[PDB]
Amino acid sequence: WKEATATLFCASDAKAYETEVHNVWATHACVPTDPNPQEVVLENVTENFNMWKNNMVEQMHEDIISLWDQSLKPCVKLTGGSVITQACPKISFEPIPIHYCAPAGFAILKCNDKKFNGTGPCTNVSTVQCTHGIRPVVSTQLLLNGSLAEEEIVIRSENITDNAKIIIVQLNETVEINCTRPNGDIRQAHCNISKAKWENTLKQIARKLREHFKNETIAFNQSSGGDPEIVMHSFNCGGEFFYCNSTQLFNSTWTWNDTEVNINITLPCRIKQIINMWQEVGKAMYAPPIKGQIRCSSNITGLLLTRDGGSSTNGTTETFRPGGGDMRDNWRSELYKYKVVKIE
Amino acid sequence: QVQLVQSGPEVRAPGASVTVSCKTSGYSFTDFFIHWVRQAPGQGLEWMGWLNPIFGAVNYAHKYQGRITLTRDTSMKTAYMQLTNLRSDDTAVFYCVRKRVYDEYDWDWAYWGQGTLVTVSAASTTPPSVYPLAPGSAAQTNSMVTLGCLVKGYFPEPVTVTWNSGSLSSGVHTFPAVLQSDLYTLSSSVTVPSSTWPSETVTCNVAHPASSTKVDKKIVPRDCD
Amino acid sequence: EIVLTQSPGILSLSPGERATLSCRTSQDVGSNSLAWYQEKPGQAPRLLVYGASNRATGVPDRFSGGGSGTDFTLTISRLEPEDFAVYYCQQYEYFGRGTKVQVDIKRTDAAPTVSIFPPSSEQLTSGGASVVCFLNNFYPKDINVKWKIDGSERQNGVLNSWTDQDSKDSTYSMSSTLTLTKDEYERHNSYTCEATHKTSTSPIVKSFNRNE
Ligand SMILES: *[C@@H]1O[C@H](CO)[C@@H](O)[C@H](O)[C@H]1NC(C)=O
Ligand SMILES: *[C@@H]1O[C@H](CO)[C@@H](O)[C@H](O)[C@H]1NC(C)=O
Ligand SMILES: *[C@@H]1O[C@H](CO)[C@@H](O)[C@H](O)[C@H]1NC(C)=O
Ligand SMILES: *[C@@H]1O[C@H](CO)[C@@H](O)[C@H](O)[C@H]1NC(C)=O
Ligand SMILES: *[C@@H]1O[C@H](CO)[C@@H](O)[C@H](O)[C@H]1NC(C)=O
Ligand SMILES: *[C@@H]1O[C@H](CO)[C@@H](O)[C@H](O)[C@H]1NC(C)=O
Ligand SMILES: *[C@@H]1O[C@H](CO)[C@@H](O)[C@H](O)[C@H]1NC(C)=O
Ligand SMILES: *[C@@H]1O[C@H](CO)[C@@H](O)[C@H](O)[C@H]1NC(C)=O
Ligand SMILES: *[C@@H]1O[C@H](CO)[C@@H](O)[C@H](O)[C@H]1NC(C)=O
Repeated sequence: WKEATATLFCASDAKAYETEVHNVWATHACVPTDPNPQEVVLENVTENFNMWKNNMVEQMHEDIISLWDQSLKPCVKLTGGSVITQACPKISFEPIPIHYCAPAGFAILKCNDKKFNGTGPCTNVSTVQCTHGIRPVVSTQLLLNGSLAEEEIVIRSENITDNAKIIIVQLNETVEINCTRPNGDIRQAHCNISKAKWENTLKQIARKLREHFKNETIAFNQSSGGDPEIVMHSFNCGGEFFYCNSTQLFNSTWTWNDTEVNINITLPCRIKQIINMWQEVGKAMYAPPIKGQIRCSSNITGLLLTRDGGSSTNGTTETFRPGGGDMRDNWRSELYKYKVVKIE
Repeated sequence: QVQLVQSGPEVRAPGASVTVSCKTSGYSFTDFFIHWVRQAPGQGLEWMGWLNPIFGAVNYAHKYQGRITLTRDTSMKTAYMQLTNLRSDDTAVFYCVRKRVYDEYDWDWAYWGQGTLVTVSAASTTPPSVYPLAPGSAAQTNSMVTLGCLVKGYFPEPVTVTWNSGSLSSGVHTFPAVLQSDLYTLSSSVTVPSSTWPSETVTCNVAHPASSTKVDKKIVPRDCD
Repeated sequence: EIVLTQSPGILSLSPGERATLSCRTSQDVGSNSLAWYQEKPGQAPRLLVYGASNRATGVPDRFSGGGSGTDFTLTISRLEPEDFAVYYCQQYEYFGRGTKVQVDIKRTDAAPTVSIFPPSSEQLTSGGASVVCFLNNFYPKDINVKWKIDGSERQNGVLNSWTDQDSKDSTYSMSSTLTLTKDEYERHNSYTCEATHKTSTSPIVKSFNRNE
């Protein structure tokens, strides 16, 4: 099982007739899905995975960049000295699952350890031809519509004590997020999240974070700065770019005694037309929103966090703020289990 | 060649703000973090925060969180640091710094800026008084005699002290400046042969470029009665 | 947090000798994280060693870093005049408080040349009075100065300044200035400067009476 890089191909259940923009890309860039795929459980097998150096991530990144670049039509695009003006009609936008598959002569190894921390050896290993269907949801702060951990919440980081490195939280229970632009200001919207469900989730996340900072008070705090796409929970719903003030979800402290025990939490949101692109450095202006209700209820299955560094002058308290921005971490949260291996 | 060029030195009063720029050349600006390090006279190197040029992501050290703001201009490949509510002891040299190799460890800081000195003082540009230091009248004539020059109450640093237009350099001791009065004061001593002085002119040349000041003070024997 | 204790703080050595700088972290950090930096006044700090033992680009083989668990060592094999500076330990965003190596070419002990100067007449015209006292060309560097107005120890208003080792005679020098209001200066007579040094068991005293 020697590991090497290999050009992947995709499989999806896209509809050849759909105008939905993910369906159009997959129809001419992927192949049909194997209805009953094979999966061989390897025995007495131990291999080393490294989610932070996975070429599968870089390959999926090039795909979704290519998708978005030939799909979303901004009225004006500003890309380093160049400025483009074109027609900007509204599009049908709803991501579909995309499987990633090894070519002939290669395979994919899937790590089935349910407490796998992202790096190091794995003992319960499978081999598949393709990954599970991954929805390429472009978002920040919150990871939407992903796949859950199978037992407990898991904290993943290339080095957890290195504040320069992002932290990817993977939940084991979904937390709903219902976002509506009600059919005043046509750019005004909001997202409701269950107060009890979210606060109970923060309790369990703090405990998992507490394992790498034993004792220590765990704190969640709002973003420290940056462009609107990362200070606010940013995501795309029906082709429109939502920007939600997430302060209400990162404003709490938890000590080794706070882990010891309806109504919504509704964040104010804006639908922006002037967006800061994530694929390349540049600014794109889109048309004002469509008329009618703009509703999409997604599943929060992960969090992107950045820990504050420096000697805390209080004594001992770790502060975690919502991060994101590099969409490779979004694909990473789904591709951490897999690696490509040449059949040998 | 990776180059980090910072802005010039700044003087500010307590409570004022200061902004420092870091112009970047020699590499792809958006692929490396930019950190800022504070260097105080007796506090030796302190990390303040980093900015990720991909969007404007930042990480502020706890000690600075309320007082620091890190921004950037990717079009101009320039990072910025703003500090507010400057205190009397905030005088320091601030450095803009980058890591050694792309994609690798983030704290191996191989590329530094030249540094920006920020001086916090309530004082304004004040020229120095130059006072001569001569032996006490009798002048028990040994082989050599020590003269002196007192440069008192100037702002800001530095001053240059020469003896006899630089003709005398052997036996000269210009001492580091000290700070009281919210101003600076340094002393300097020259030791010449007793047959040299007061037989020949020994003058103390002081230059304060900040306040358009150049003074010469000849050392004369004290007269007493 | 991660505290980095650098020992010793001061390190006096002569060009040619070996300097062993210690750094101990509060936690295990592996063997490929800790970095060393060189700080010389007038220029930006310079990365010396990264990953505990890897020399940075442009640093000579005289600089060598070692250590693994919590004990790390920066070694300077022969120590050139360029190497006298202060060196900082680093892990993550955290720094040791530094360790300074100092130039100290060894020498025979030398007595200071004490010189006391009353306030000049020019300063007294402006309502000020400063009594300057120089202590020149002594060795070793360690020295202590006391001021005595009218036989009483005076501590307020004393400000000192020290030179580094002179690059020609391997000695040191110190300047002491006692600052007073012209009024308080005219209310006392004998101003004396007292220098305690390793060479003599009793202090070197220079003085002047304002009466003469
Ligand atoms: C994950 O666990 C392995 C050993 O099981 C360890 O080598 C690796 O450093 C861990 N990674 C973390 C804790 O991020
Ligand atoms: C999810 O994990 C938490 C702790 O990480 C645990 O308390 C909870 O019971 C788990 N939920 C399920 C459905 O397994
Ligand atoms: C969110 O919307 C779905 C239907 O779109 C509904 O079934 C669910 O109850 C809603 N939940 C909340 C919390 O609004
Ligand atoms: C959140 O961070 C701010 C600084 O941006 C700080 O002043 C505040 O105390 C923090 N709140 C917490 C940790 O609950
Ligand atoms: C989000 O709303 C809070 C008020 O709850 C406000 O303090 C904060 O500034 C807002 N965030 C942004 C990015 O405007
Ligand atoms: C954060 O929480 C505190 C107390 O829990 C509350 O008073 C405050 O309104 C919340 N929001 C902000 C922006 O501080
Ligand atoms: C929570 O939000 C949903 C829609 O997202 C709404 O139907 C429900 O009434 C809200 N809960 C409360 C208590 O208003
Ligand atoms: C998440 O999935 C639901 C169900 O298909 C969809 O309605 C919603 O738009 C998705 N959210 C995002 C951000 O793509
Ligand atoms: C994380 O960093 C610490 C300290 O630098 C180190 O001891 C540990 O080996 C690192 N872990 C990994 C998986 O790199």
